[PDB]
Amino acid sequence: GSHMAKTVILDHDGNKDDFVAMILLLSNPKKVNLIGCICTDADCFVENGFDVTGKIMCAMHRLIKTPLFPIGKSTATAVNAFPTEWRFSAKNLDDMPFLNIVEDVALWEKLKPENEAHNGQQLLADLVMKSKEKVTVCVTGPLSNMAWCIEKYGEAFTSKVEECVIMGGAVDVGGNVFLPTTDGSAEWNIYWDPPAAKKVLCCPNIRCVLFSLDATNTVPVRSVDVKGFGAQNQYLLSQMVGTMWAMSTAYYAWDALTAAYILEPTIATLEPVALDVDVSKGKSEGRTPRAGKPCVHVARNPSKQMFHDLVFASTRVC
Amino acid sequence: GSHMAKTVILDHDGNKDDFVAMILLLSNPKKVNLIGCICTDADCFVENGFDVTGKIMCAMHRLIKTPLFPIGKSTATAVNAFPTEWRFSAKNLDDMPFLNIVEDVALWEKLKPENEAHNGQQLLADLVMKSKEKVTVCVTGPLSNMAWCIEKYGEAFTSKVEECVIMGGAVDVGGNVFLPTTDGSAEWNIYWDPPAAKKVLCCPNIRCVLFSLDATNTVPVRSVDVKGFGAQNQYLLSQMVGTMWAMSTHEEILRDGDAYYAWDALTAAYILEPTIATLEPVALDVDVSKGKSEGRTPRAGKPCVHVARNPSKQMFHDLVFASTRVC
Ligand SMILES: OC[C@@H]1[C@@H](O)[C@@H](O)CN1Cc1csc2c(O)ncnc12
Ligand SMILES: OC[C@@H]1[C@@H](O)[C@@H](O)CN1Cc1csc2c(O)ncnc12
Ligand SMILES: [Ca+2]
Ligand SMILES: [Ca+2]
Ligand code: NI
Ligand code: NI
Ligand code: NI
Ligand code: NI
Ligand code: NI
Ligand code: NI
Ligand code: NI
Ligand code: NI
Ligand code: NI
Ligand code: NI
Ligand code: NI
Repeated sequence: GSHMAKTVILDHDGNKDDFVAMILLLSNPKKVNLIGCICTDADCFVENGFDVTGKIMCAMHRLIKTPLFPIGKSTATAVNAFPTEWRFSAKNLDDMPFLNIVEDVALWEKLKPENEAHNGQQLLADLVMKSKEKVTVCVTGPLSNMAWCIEKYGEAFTSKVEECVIMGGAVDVGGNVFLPTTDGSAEWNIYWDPPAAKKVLCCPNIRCVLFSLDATNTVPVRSVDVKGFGAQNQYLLSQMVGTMWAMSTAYYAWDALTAAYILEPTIATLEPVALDVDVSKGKSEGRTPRAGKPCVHVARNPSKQMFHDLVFASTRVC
Repeated sequence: GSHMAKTVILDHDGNKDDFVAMILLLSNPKKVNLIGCICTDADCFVENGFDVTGKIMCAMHRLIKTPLFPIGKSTATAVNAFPTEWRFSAKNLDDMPFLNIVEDVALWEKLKPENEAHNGQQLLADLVMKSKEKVTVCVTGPLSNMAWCIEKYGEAFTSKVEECVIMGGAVDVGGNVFLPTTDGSAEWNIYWDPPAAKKVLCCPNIRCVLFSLDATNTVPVRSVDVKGFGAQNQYLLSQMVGTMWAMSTHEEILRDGDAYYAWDALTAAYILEPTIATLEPVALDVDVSKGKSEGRTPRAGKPCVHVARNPSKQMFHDLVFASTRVC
């Protein structure tokens, strides 16, 4: 009732917050058994996302003996691509000193070829279907990999999912996709691939917990807080997350909060809502307005203090 | 004949490379006695640049007992302001973990108020004029502070300057100021204040060594190199420079060959190793017009500056990595 770690897969798109989320999960083996990561060419260049995912894995394995796990690059392609400016952040992280410690680089170069052979969508399907226990899939990128799995395998996949904890959408607040051709109502992870979002969010065979902008707007990354990691600079994870956050000091802790829920389910209350995902090519493309028969459990009023305490504790692990 | 240290002041504008330059100088006390820093509100927000300068000073002082020194915010104002996107980098650095170690933050808070009372221009004039030995001023921001000192004090100031080693200009290559109102021939530190550059660069009373884009184009900040700092991650100065560089390695790809270069770091490296580049005497005709060529430093004649040529990539590399193993 404690002593059994949730079995988890992180399905992410390699920006700074995706990696803070990965650190939260992987640094808490008591609560989380991370059996796999998928990386999608969305808010990153996938090769950089792949390398950074690899090196973080290796670093934690060295320091706290968390298991190694398979990592796969998804071949999903954008309906609507992220701005290039944003996508470079995983390149920067790849070059960071904390991600080039010689032992980690040596292990990753050894492990990289086997992982290079994986297809990400197929890996997500295989990890979930072979798992002994039901799996919690943490989706911090677009929903394309989940959608592919559901379409290809149906019940054989969805029956093995405990729940899907998703960062995406904006229900009662504005979105964050501000383009000449959009109205500002949509959120980027949905907008990257709306039909995939529509297939997963309102899939009747799966429990979705949704961290939409409604909740994530509540946890901006701010200097006053980020400065706190200096007191912890001896810990590699504090160097990692302090730097990720300092490069960002808004930028919100979007994906990190989503992973925090898996660690502490009381962090937010949940509201069942039926959503009508806009898959049109109009200016409201990607919107997730209230539709009815509930699609998702929307996170509400996340605890800033609980979040804060969890991030700072986790970054003292090593 | 080789065993002495040069007295140096760093006059900078607080972007990432300005701080690598500062680390190079301050980490080499055998070669350099850093007696002061000036920070200008150019390629940074000055309050951030001030704080980062402070915390780097304190960190070195803790680790290797380099002296503390006065720091002053210049009140110089732009003729042409820097893009805001670029000026945030010192805010990011101010929030980094390697610049919030509790002992360093405590010392800086104690030292800040005395330093806050300085005027940057006046401090530059005072440090140079009181110094026992002639001073090398390393200028890695705009030339506004040097210009002010020359104009206010003349030879009382300039007679005390050993030489002025400057990052700025583009002589035989294109510039880096790309605006709807400019032609691309100008470099940003000149462009920020062209009359100040014209006053200092062709001041007949001072030796200027110029690291213009000609030389700096040769040292782009590249992933394959920056990854090297990981082998040195136990050293705080490797964390610092590795991060500053790793925040910068994407620009070459994003901007189609227009890299983030080690501009100011190479300029400081010259002070540490004068053989890193050869020098060519050139007369320059600084364009102070309001046309699209504003800030250009074309060849004019009676030499203004000694322009750095063909810097040694390997020497630079070896100097950066050794300096970052100091602590
Ligand atoms: O919409 C939030 C999702 C989260 O999964 C983050 O990884 C960023 N991602 C896209 C995104 C929206 S604004 C924004 C930004 O400003 N910079 C980088 N990425 C983003
Ligand atoms: O012209 C080079 C001088 C050097 O002193 C650097 O500090 C940046 N600075 C301005 C500058 C030019 S391009 C560029 C850039 O791309 N990012 C930030 N700063 C700059
Ligand atoms: Ca993401
Ligand atoms: Ca500068
Ligand atoms: Ni138990
Ligand atoms: Ni092992
Ligand atoms: Ni495999
Ligand atoms: Ni459109
Ligand atoms: Ni705290
Ligand atoms: Ni000597
Ligand atoms: Ni002391
Ligand atoms: Ni004073
Ligand atoms: Ni603004
Ligand atoms: Ni190699
Ligand atoms: Ni391009």
